[PDB]
Amino acid sequence: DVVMTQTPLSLPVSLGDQASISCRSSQSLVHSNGNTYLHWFLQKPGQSPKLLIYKVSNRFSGVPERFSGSGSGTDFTLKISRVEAEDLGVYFCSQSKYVPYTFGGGTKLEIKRADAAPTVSIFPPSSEQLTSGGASVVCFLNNFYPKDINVKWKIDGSERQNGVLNSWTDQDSKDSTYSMSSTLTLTKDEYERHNSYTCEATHKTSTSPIVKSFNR
Amino acid sequence: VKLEESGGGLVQPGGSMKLSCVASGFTISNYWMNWVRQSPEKGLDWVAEIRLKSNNYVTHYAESVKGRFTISRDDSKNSVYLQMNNLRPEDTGIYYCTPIYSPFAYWGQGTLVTVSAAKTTPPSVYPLAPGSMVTLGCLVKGYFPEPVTVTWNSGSLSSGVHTFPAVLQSDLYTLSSSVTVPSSTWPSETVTCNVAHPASSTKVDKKIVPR
Ligand SMILES: CCCCC/C=C\C\C=C/C=C/C=C/[C@@H](SC[C@H](NC(=O)CC[C@H](N)C(=O)O)C(=O)NCC(=O)O)[C@@H](O)CCCC(=O)O
Repeated sequence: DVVMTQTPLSLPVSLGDQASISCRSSQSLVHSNGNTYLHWFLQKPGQSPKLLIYKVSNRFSGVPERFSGSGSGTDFTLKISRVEAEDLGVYFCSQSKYVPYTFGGGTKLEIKRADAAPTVSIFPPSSEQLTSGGASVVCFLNNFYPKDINVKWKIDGSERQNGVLNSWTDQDSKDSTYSMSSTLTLTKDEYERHNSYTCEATHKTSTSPIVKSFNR
Repeated sequence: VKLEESGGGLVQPGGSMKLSCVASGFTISNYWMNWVRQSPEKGLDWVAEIRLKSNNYVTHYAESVKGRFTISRDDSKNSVYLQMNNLRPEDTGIYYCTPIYSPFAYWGQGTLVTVSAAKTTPPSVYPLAPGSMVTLGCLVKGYFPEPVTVTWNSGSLSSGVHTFPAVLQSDLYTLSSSVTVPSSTWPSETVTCNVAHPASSTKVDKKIVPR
């Protein structure tokens, strides 16, 4: 099978700047007929992949001129000029000269924006969950930038690592921020063995972590 | 102009499932039709192709699905199909159909195929109320399979909402959603999260009340 390799794996780019994505194929994608069967797809978060450029450089319908493709043989480049917020997502190269058709692993375009501190909210288990025997403590960490963040759960001053389920969003198309949900799930018994619950967020926007807590 | 996939769902390993892909606003009879699947672990994975009546309906398959999957077309119904037999857990993923070398080379919204022995389980829906802006939430726990749909005030409340990607630990999914509104909005006005889990025929409304 033809291997498709993309670099870089992720690409932060400021609004209005140009982005360049590289795709390398293990075999030449030039057919006997003269066409080069290399294509670029974009998959925005929550969406299906969409065709951007077919046969190296041809824009598919509805694709603006700020998107352009180039290259030959086994080396190709997608250039996004004047990057817009709405251009975030994962860019895939693909070949259709040989069966099986194969895809690159994707390159994620991240839009640089001003740093933003996470808005942090913590929630005790609902009465309803408690009745059923479960006890989840939920912490939302919303609209932050850059994406890297670290969340620590503390119970009575002690860090708990087990029972934690975290979910991270993709970058938001509208404001270029990120959000995160952290749930510490205990049983009703374990939760009632303790009173003090703390969600602790480490992010570049603050030298000391953001701390949200409650006492049971 | 659109492509619409259907036929997916939860199916036990060794099982069988038939996907449909129906086109609107154009005729598929003129274009090579492809199935492609997506998973977090493998990314985009080409599955099968069927060419034209004029190509003698020649087909091609990925090696991983040969002998098990069958791609077919019915131009008279403007549709392509994927019959899948002896399904494996690794066949799990979102399945798309697309015309290639075509003005109408769109992928549609896809159909989710879940191949697992795990049983269908309804979600528990728990309201998240606080102990200038106020953040409220809804915890949707212990369901299977995907998907669920979560909205707030039947979708009227869209700004300031974060619905997080479902997380699968073992055989149960957990999802949460948060909504942030001005302190003057709640609890003076109603804020209710609506959760739908078609697979278990579940619809739940949780009004967020103080305390
Ligand atoms: C499932 C995974 C598969 C991976 C991807 C596979 C295939 C590529 C996918 C889609 C191709 C879509 C092509 C659409 C062509 S119509 C099809 C196009 N025909 C042409 O003549 C190409 C255009 C010409 N080379 C040019 O750009 O000047 C073509 O590709 N012909 C076949 C050939 O040249 O060999 C036009 O309708 C574009 C419309 C442009 C517009 O409206 O502005």
